Amino acid sequence: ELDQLRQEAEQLKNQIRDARKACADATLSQITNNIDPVGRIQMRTRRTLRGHLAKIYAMHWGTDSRLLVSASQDGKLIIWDSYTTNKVHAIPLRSSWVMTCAYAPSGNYVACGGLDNICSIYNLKTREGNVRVSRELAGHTGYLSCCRFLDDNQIVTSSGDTTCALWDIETGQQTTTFTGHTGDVMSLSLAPDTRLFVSGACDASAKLWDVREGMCRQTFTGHESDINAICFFPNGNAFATGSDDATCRLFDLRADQELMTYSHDNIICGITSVSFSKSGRLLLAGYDDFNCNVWDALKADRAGVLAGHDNRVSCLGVTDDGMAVATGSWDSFLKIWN
Amino acid sequence: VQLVESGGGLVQPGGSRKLSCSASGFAFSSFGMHWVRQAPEKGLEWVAYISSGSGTIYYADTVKGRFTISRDDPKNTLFLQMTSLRSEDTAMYYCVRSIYYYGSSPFDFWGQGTTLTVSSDIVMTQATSSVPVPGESVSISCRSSKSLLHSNGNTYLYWFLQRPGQSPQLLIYRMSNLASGVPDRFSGSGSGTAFTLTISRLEAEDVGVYYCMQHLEYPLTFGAGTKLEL
Amino acid sequence: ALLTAVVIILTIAGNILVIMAVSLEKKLQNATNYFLMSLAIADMLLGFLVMPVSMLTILYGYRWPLPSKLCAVWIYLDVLFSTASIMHLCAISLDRYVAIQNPIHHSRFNSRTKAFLKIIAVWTISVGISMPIPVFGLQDDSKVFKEGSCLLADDNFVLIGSFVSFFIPLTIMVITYFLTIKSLQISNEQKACKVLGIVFFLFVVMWCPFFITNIMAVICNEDVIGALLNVFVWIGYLSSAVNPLVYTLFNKTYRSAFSR
Amino acid sequence: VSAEDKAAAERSKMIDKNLREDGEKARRTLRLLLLGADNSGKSTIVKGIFETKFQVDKVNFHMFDVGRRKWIQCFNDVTAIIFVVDSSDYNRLQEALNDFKSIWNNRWLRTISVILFLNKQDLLAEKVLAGKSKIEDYFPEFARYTTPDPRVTRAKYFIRKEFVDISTASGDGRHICYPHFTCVDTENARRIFNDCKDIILQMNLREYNLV
Amino acid sequence: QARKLVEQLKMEANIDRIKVSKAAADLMAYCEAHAKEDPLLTPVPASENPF
Ligand SMILES: C[C@H](c1ncccn1)N1CCC[C@H](c2ccc(O)cc2)C1
Repeated sequence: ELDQLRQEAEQLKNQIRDARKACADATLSQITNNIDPVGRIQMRTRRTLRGHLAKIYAMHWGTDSRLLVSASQDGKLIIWDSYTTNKVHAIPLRSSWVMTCAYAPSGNYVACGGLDNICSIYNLKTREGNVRVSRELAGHTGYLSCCRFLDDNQIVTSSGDTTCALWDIETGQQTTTFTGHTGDVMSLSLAPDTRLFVSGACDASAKLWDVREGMCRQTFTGHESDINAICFFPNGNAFATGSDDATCRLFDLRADQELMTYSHDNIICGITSVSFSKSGRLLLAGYDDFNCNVWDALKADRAGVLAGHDNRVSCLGVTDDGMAVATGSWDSFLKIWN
Repeated sequence: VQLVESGGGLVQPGGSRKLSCSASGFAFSSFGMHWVRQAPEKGLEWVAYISSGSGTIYYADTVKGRFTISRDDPKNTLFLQMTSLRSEDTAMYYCVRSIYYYGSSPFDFWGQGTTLTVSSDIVMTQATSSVPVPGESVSISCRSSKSLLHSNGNTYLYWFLQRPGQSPQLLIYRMSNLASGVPDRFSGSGSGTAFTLTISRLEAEDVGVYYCMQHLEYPLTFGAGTKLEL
Repeated sequence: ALLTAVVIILTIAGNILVIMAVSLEKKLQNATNYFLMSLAIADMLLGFLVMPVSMLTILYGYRWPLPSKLCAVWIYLDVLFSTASIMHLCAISLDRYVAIQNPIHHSRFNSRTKAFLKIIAVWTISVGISMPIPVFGLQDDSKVFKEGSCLLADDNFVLIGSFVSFFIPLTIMVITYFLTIKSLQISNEQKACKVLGIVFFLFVVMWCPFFITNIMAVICNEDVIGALLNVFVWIGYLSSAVNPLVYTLFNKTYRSAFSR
Repeated sequence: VSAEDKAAAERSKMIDKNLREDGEKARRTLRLLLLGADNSGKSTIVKGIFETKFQVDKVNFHMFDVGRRKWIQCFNDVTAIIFVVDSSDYNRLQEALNDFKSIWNNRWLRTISVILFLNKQDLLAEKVLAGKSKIEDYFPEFARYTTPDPRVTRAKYFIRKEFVDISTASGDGRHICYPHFTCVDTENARRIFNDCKDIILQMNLREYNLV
Repeated sequence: QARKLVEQLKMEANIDRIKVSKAAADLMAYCEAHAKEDPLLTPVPASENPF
């Protein structure tokens, strides 16, 4: 009889919890009690980039740590040389309603998408001297919320239709679909090996996905409200999440659980962005009250604040050499800190 | 992608001319444009430059005041107007496209020229004049009077290849980088002042002439270049 | 006396507070409040550089105590810092009317150049109206020195200055007020009408008597008119301590910034 | 700087000029968001997303419709929200108040005013004169309500009060609601311009410290 | 629906789990092995910054 499926699900919901609690011998704070503190940090603004006419919704760093791309309500992508501030290209969008952009790890291509349910791929290396669309990827039934390249021929995307998907750009078709979330999917992060990825959704959970097998490995469920941003730890063995809960949380793959949470009684607004420094010792988070907090990832202390925007911070990112932090905002600027 | 040229011919001393060149298949307004010349038995020499948006214009001292360079973007056309023509101006003239941003490769494509017959600069040298070369490696070297290496970390040296009866084309840009569609058997490297190009496994159709050019400062200057034989 | 000193104290206090509120806060950096900042700067300069010498002359029986060469120095600054304030008020009234009449078009061309144009036009007018005093008045004698006191002595210049610097603005604001009240003729437009009426009445009642009395001297006893001027000028000076308050304190943000 | 760097700097001036020139043309316009449930007439109040454009009295408008908890943050800077209500069914009319109370109180929409079209007044007049069913079975206060045709005037005013009440009870002064009735009607492009003029006038008074 | 859900929960109930103290020590050792390859944690000398 069909009602017995709820009985079998209850037995397993107990067995997962019993296994996870048997591992819990000591906390990360009980181990890291003797390691020395970061002290205080004092990063300063080294550049301001100007030229968008409206809100900035996303940015992404290029593989060489010198180029970056930005996406805005004003209907343009812009590619910047961060050292000089010079604009390299400005690209006109076919819709104003973009929510995402990404840079290919070769520097040959850029991607964007949003409320029109399509992901567009732009070729930066034409013989005619232009930038133009190479491919339009269509098949989601809702707004695209994040995208990330694996190479010049494969890309992963997430949407408001509750799925993620993997695409072959040369064929213009899906090769796998990833199914199991019950809310809209907000954000996505690839592991350093590119064999796995994680995503977070408005049902207040995160999942671990096998790219090659096409299926779900583990699910993580500590939050009490929607997840907006997610990021792998540099070692590929842990990740962090940020939520409308007004807290960040660190999760471990091999212990299958939460290690610690970052929060304070004077912090009340939701988290828009999260990122890790090159050693993993600093965790950076962006907030709806328009400045960034910097946390000691092991001690859970707060080390300093990047105060400098006068409207909310919408995107965040650290260079692969660990030299600098970029932040974008609804004030139409983006700033670089060091 | 194409550039085509009209004008040239025979001129009596002291007269004037206009050359014209028409682009097709590319975003012409976005490219900087150069005129480059050669005498009937001498190396490449640069004549003039005009920017994107017409905002800046340069001449070598041998043409300054006698020549005007101009463009007509709605018609995809490049012009050169020149007066007081001497026997010393008798040259093949080529136009060239260029574009400037982080990661670009200028001197990318060349027209096919019109021949004209009228009836503090960086000195650079190529040590050989001609070399007997198949299947073996071959190597060419160029030296500069001053350093081509800049505080920004780049070196502004280029290599050009000319096959017989054909316009020249780019091999290498900014000392190290290889131009699109050029075979992976080509390479080059150097110090702040002395440079080398290496060919691995030479073949038919690699026979030609090799020119080294600097782009540190205007005027742009060339070496005499080295010929190869089979 | 003490009244002049308290007037001065109020002038610097109010203008410093407005300067701080405009410069430090963030939501008050539109294209409109820069004009109020400029008006406050003019009022500050008038209160600091001009009024204490007026008090000193009162304290010394209306005989110039200090060196006699800078008798055109005082008058030039005083006229320059009065005409500019009057022009600022006139421009503010005109722009309020233009905004209220045609809202969409006024909200269209707010490209940050309008405020700069208004400021430069007003200040150029104010510095171009005080032409005769430096040119023909420093090397001349019976022009700024009367018998024992520093005063204007050019009847034609007095007449033209009163006609241009006050009466043309007076008629401009009269017509603008009439048209704006007519255009505004539900619970907010009444507030706008009341505020505009209060400001217009304040401007008219506290500047006109001085200019009318001063003109009556040129046209047609003697001690009576001078005694009347000696207090009407201080009424006009006190008018510079009310503009920053009455042009900002009708906004909640300004009140909360002043309270801090 | 080098000969390549000064050329790459001159390129960026032309990008700055061309971005800023395209910034003046867009800022001429006004932007509208359109909302309403199925069969409400949303597609014909004027005659993954859809967009339509019009001009009246030398002012021109863009209007957007989505084929909403997350994406509504993208519309935090429109001039107005247009909300369309079906008045021909008394049964689903509670869903229209449930949707309206969500959009009015939303934390990212604290400064945007609403233009409200009560649609299908002809089917409402037909049913209130035919008399087969009564609003009072769904909204009991209709059994006691009387007017501030003599039958239909009682119904249409009561139904229009039910939206304006749930608005004014928590409006917080920054934003306003503007009701109208729609049928073969044609004037609706003038009605929205007469409210977009008033919204911009209400902003101009606060910027000048008059209110 | 539920004939897929109970299959997934029974798959996630069958993977190898390490003690929290092992996982915590592996994170701590990674930071200490990299403590001088982080320009935010230790600031660079003033001529080494590209900014
Ligand atoms: C002090 C001096 C004065 N004058 C007479 C008696 C006593 N004090 N001030 C008073 C204020 C302005 C006035 C003025 C203003 C604008 C004009 O265009 C011309 C004249 C000259």
